[PDB]
Amino acid sequence: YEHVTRDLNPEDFWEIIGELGDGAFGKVYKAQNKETSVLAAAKVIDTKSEEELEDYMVEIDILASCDHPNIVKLLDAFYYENNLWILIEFCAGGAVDAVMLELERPLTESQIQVVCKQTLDALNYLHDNKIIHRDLKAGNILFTLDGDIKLADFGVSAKNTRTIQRRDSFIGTPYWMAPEVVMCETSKDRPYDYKADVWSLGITLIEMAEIEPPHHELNPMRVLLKIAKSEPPTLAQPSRWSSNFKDFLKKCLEKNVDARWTTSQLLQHPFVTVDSNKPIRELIAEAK
Amino acid sequence: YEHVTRDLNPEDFWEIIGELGDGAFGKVYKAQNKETSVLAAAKVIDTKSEEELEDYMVEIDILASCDHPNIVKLLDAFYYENNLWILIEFCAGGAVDAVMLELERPLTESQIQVVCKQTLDALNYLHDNKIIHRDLKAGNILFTLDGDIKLADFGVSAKNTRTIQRRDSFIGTPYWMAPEVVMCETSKDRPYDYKADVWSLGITLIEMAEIEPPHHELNPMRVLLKIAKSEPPTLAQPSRWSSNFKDFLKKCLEKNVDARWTTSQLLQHPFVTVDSNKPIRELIAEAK
Ligand SMILES: Nc1nc(Nc2ccc(S(N)(=O)=O)cc2)nn1C(=S)Nc1c(F)cccc1F
Ligand SMILES: Nc1nc(Nc2ccc(S(N)(=O)=O)cc2)nn1C(=S)Nc1c(F)cccc1F
Ligand SMILES: [Cl-]
Ligand SMILES: [Cl-]
Repeated sequence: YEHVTRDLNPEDFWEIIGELGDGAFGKVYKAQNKETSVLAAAKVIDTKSEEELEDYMVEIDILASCDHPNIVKLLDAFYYENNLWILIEFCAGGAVDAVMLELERPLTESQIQVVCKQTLDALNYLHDNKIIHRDLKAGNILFTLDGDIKLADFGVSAKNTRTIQRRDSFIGTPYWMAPEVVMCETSKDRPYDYKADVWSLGITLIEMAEIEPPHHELNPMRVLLKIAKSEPPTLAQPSRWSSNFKDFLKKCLEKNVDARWTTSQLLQHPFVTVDSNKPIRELIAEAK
Repeated sequence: YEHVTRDLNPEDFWEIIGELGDGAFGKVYKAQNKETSVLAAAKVIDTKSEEELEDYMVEIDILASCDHPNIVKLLDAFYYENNLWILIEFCAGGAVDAVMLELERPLTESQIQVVCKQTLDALNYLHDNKIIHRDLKAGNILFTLDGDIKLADFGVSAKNTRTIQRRDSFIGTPYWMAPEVVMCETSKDRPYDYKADVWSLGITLIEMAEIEPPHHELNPMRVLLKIAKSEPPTLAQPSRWSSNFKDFLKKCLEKNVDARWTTSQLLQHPFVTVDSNKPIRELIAEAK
């Protein structure tokens, strides 16, 4: 594959130092490059077969093809002895949700504004490049040593670039072509499907304000129904938060998809008019 | 591949009798099975490499996976000596546009109603199965010996089944999931993109009424702009046609995609309340 190395042992290049996490696709390791000492998160995924490699390729391609300050970069990928190894630039601060559980408190508003401003830069880049993240949450937002964030986990992301390029491809005179296809207003080019990330952004903000996401107290079987039935969630103790926080949430957490703001529109919102990460440097300093 | 035979010579099974057509992907042959005498259209596509096979796989999969009276079936596919052979059930009457050029006249209204009624059955089936044809025109509607039609050419079709199945796939509790994703109102499940076939249906009807499609007289470079700028096309000599023909066209040829009818809705329209192919049997009898 374009970005996956064959026939070489990943541990002749990368040394495992310890375990970072552990989830549904196995354990994630802290790796260190044996030549350069560069640190990595190493995902090691058991594959029963080779056809399974196709299930992980969109993620690899997104990581390898993205070049943004607030998206994690691909350092290496190996297929060796029935495992896919994915090495990702290391974010020394860990995930936002892991910090809140360690400090046993939510983020402050000024801290949320920084994460939000940078997270939004990442999403805007993704959407501009026809990528939908599809699993935005506090656990997939990582803190760097310098108090910045990077967005991670493209395991269920969609990349519409090849399908856009394929569908625009025609030959001969297209007398029969629908005007929305003529006008490049097919679903691949309209905001509609990308706006699902905007809603998840809103939920992540409440998750950062309150440690846990809305409906965390329900039987998990009820959560999808609850989202369907309910008005959009709001902050539980609204006096604690600014009008700008509350107003930003309402542009995100809007069930009418046409009325929900794009990442482009949200970048002009005063809640993200910040340019210093000092509140996050203070937070990650207390966690270190 | 799931539906493509390797290592066997297609001409040890199928005998070429002659040429049917000739287009951008080469010549199409009239083939005859050497054991059974069953007739086929044989597409023979030059491939420079094996990676190119992926470009033709969605089409093969659609043909192999569809089971409808008014869609052409896959009889065989072979990869041999750098060519992909695709064998498709033979429609002895040829394409609708080829008949109009042979007889040098358009279809009558009663003939259009039959083609339309059957073409619509095919599309409804496709859309129900998450397939967009994407190249509906009179040249891709074939007449059978019995006066029925079959829809062909899935060379640029979209099949959203695997991508729908992939995107519904989640694990753990989805607190962050947008309500339109909860409610299965993503673009894969909404009518929006499938309605592009409905518009092409409308143009094909005018093409059958008038031999050539709207704007056939323009410089080909102008046609896309003309579709963009213009109100939807209408029949050139409207006194020749029934109110039901004209009204059916307006439900199809509607620029507001939300207001354009689905194939489901169009099946209830009186223009397609027909159940005899006798007008088409009369037409194909004159062409034989
Ligand atoms: N790029 C990256 N850096 C890190 N650093 C990290 C992770 C956990 C911890 S820990 N165990 O919380 O102290 C510390 C640093 N994790 N990480 C990734 S990609 N983690 C991660 C993730 F965020 C989501 C899914 C799978 C993963 F492996
Ligand atoms: N299934 C099928 N049957 C036929 N029959 C046919 C075609 C041409 C003629 S001819 N040359 O007009 O008399 C007669 C019968 N053609 N055909 C197909 S799939 N034709 C065709 C097509 F309709 C669109 C694209 C490529 C194709 F090869
Ligand atoms: Cl982790
Ligand atoms: Cl042909």
